Amino acid sequence: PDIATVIDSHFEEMTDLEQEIARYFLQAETIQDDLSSQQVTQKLHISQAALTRFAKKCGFTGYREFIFQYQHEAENQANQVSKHSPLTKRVLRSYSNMREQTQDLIDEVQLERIAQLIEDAERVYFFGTGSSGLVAREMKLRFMRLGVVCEALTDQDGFAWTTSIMDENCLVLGFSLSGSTPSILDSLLDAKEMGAKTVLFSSVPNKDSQAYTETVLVATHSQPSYIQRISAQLPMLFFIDLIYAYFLEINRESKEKIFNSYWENKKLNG
Amino acid sequence: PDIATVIDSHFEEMTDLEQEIARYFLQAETIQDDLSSQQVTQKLHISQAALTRFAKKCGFTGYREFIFQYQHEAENQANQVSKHSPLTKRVLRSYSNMREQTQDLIDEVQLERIAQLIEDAERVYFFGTGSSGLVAREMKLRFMRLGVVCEALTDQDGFAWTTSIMDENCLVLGFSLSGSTPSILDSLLDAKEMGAKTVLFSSVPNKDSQAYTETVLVATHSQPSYIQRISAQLPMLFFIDLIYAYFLEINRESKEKIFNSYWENKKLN
DNA sequence: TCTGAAAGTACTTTTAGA
DNA sequence: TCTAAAAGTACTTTCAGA
Ligand SMILES: [Mg+2]
Ligand SMILES: [Mg+2]
Repeated sequence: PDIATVIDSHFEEMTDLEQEIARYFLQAETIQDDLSSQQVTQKLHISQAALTRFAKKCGFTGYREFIFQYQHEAENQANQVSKHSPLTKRVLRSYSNMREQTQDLIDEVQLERIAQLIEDAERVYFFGTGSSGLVAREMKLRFMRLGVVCEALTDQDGFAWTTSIMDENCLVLGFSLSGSTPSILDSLLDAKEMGAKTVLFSSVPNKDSQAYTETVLVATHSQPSYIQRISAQLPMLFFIDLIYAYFLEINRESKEKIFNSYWENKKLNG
Repeated sequence: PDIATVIDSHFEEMTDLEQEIARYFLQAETIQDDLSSQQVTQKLHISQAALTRFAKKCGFTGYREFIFQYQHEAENQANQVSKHSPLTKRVLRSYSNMREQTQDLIDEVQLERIAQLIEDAERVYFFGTGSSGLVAREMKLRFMRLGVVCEALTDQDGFAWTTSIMDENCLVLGFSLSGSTPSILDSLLDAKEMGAKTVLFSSVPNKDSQAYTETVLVATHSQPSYIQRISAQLPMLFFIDLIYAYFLEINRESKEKIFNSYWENKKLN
């Protein structure tokens, strides 16, 4: 929490003097002042105990700890190259809000189970379109390095052909940020009718979306207008890296040897 | 710099007594002890002045600021939901850690100029390989919907062909997370010899090879071991979204008309 | 209850010795 | 130079008074 908001939240519970002491600290210039208790007491014409009491009601041990957070945020605000604009802050907000929204939707028992489904499957398949298609290509690169036999598909023709060759040892991961993409939903259903296990990634909850073996609910974008939203890959990439971390710990010793052999052949071929 | 390196960077010039104090605070478990001066004084058999002298040696006013800097970082370290597993915790930090670093690496006036560079450019190209290739394709999708004439390329055979058809009104953006990819660096130079403006995205700083119009510094992965690092697209994804935001407000109404036209005609009519 | 004033204290400064 | 101990202080705690 920004200290400007921390004083704001701890406002209506403060005494009249401290409510005025806050008003000085909410001022923008205040950071450039001498902020020692001796100076602040003379400038605001108060006692040093008043500063301690004001900091205590803000949730601090005393004025020394309060002024440290106040100065620490400013030094962290001044450690940047440029001072950021509302546009710069809005884009960073969408990343952090998605991180916190994803964090609220984390289903640990589901994620390991899906990671287990990848391990047990002989062949793993990735269906996506647009940005979701690029997400599918990312997981294909990441997991093939660990020894998973996998392929990625990105068009309707690719989905239909791959489904026709699936069996009970196949697994398909479907990506649909909107949750209503026609090619993703049908082909995943077509995969199920061939015995393949199916997992769907979406940001919308759907009652009939219980058809697939697993259904991972991902975060929704912070911006309301579509044109202003951040990268559409991010809602799934959070869960991509989670399932990857869980999947890596299953037979970690053997999987690392597969990774290092993959990395050796690539790096040494200069 | 975290509290770990400031003690690491501030070590060799410390006296023998304080160097023991350094390792005491550098050990992971010491966070849980009573970090008051007296308790630490009793544990280490030192003087309370020694703690103040040690803390000033780290660049602080005294022991009070050191502990608060020490304990606040742990408060920053464990303000997440304390229910998840260590696996879930590590991934969520690496996502945040990249965002913490990215915000500090932002050069707003540089990103604005790049956003202007794409608008003024008649043709824009995105070069990348592997994960960097996927980022290039992602950026191609976002800007094409706004009316930018662009193509994305992911192999060196594509890079060489494109460089032949480029001129002074072309602009190419190369993505190389390592900063030492031969195809990205060489083809970027071939673009400049054709008169086009060049922008390079890299996590390693390089003003030595300031041959490109702009060089954008992206965040580095929090995990030290390669196998455990999160998606490699994240350092690029932060800056492409920022550049997209600045570009969007340039002739916003006309950009929005094209964007709605894109979804109208390229979505089952 | 609430404020400043006085007494108290976790550290901070000064000091003397090795 | 370096340290602990002594001396000092920037707040912190205690507490009369309105
Ligand atoms: Mg003495
Ligand atoms: Mg004085």
